[PDB]
Amino acid sequence: GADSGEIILFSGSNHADFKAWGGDDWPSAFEISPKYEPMKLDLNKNFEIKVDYNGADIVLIFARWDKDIWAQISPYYVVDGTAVFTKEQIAKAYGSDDFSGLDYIAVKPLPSEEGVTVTKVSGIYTNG
Repeated sequence: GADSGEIILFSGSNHADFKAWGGDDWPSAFEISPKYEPMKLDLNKNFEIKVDYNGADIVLIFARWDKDIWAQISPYYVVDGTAVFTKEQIAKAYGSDDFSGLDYIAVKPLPSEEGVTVTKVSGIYTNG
């Protein structure tokens, strides 16, 4: 499997604060509702997603409401501020590698004092 990228999915500065569950909501530093917004990454291909962030530990979420799936994973690794999540890790947490009907993709901070800032989300095709 030969790689190609990156494909920029977000660039800018989004900050989210979050200190504990139980509350109003659990905000995202980046999120996409794929039935309503173009997803520039083909999830049927093999891929990984990279997130440049500063601050809180983060998780990546893929969710599908009607099947009650909430696949939540930590990065495989983080290096100099860039977290990487593989399609293998997301498929394992989701219970399938078939993301038809996906409703939600989000990068969320776990609890922290400072919150998280996300400055880039990208994809790399790692084959298909």
